[PDB]
Order: sequence, then structure tokens, then C-alpha cells
Amino acid sequence: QMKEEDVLKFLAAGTHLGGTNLDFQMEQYIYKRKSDGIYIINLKRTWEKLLLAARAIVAIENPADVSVISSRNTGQRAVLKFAAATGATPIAGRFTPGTFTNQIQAAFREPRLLVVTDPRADHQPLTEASYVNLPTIALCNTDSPLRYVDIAIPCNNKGAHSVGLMWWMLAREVLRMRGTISREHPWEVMPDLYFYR
Repeated sequence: QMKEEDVLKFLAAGTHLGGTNLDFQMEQYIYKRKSDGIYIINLKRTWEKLLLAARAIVAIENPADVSVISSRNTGQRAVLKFAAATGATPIAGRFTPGTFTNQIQAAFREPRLLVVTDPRADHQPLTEASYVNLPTIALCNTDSPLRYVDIAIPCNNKGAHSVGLMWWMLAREVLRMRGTISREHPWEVMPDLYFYR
């Protein structure tokens, strides 16, 4: 159900490229390890989890109640573009500690869903999310900690092209599930708009 053209995009971006270390909860998503020690990510799992994540994001009735995060420069443009495209609320760059935990109101807590670029770099929002029972989604590399991640999308979340492509693909699938764009023909927005230079 993964399309040929998407496989080629993944390949060009190096999305299958993990690192030399493997978190025990990421073992289920890798395919093989090369002699240089690099773990190869199973892209069928990438695709399945992208769809699961898009489904969860689409179930949030007010689009602004999904927050999308990248502290790293690598994912900042991507999260801003994802947010523009889908109506999600971006936090690109610094996340001030207490943004989630310093809360007056018990009622109508927001965000209702958190999506982050890198559980290691974005540990603060993810840890705060666990304190306040905010469900989370993350792009996860082979050595990513999954402690605070509810839905892990296995991928190269280090390389600029792969990070940009992942956010672009998430956006495309969210828009497809909403019926905002065509489920059949290619999307007019190109991945390179999401890439950090």
C-alpha cells in the first residue's frame, strides 16, 4: 500500500538511514544492520505509522489543538509549513519550560495532541506532556528514546531532507484524510518547501 513514488522519495532523502545504536523499542521497526554498524529502518513501518499518526491528528476536532514542535533548526521550517497547511499550532525553536505544566485552568486543556521532530532534542515538551497526560507523536530514529512517545514514526529524523519529507508526507496524509486534497493523484506542494537549507 506504500506507493512506488513514495519509496523513491524516501530513498532520495535517506529516510531508511538509522544510527549505530538501537533502542529496544525501536527493534520492531528496523530491517537490518550494515557492516558499518548503521541500522536500516523498515520503510513499510515508517509508512504504517505515518498513517496511524495522520489518523490521530485528523481526529482532533479543532486543528489548532494539535501542536507541532521542532527545537532543532532542521525541522523548524517543516513544522511551520505543516502548521500553515493543516491548521496546527507550531512551536519552532525554543520551548520555554513550563509551557505545558504551568497551567491555571483545569478545564479545556490545550494542546490536545503533541507532535515532535526529535524526542532527544524535544525532550522538554514530551516530558511536560507526560506530566499533563498530553498524547504524543514523534519522528523516531533507531536510538530515539520512546519513553514519552505514544505513537513512534520510525525514520531518519536527523538529516534535513528526511525531516522535511516526513513532515511533508504527514501533512499530505492529513489533508488526504480530511478530503482537502486528492487521495489518488500527486500533491501540488513539493517536499523541498519543507527542507531546511
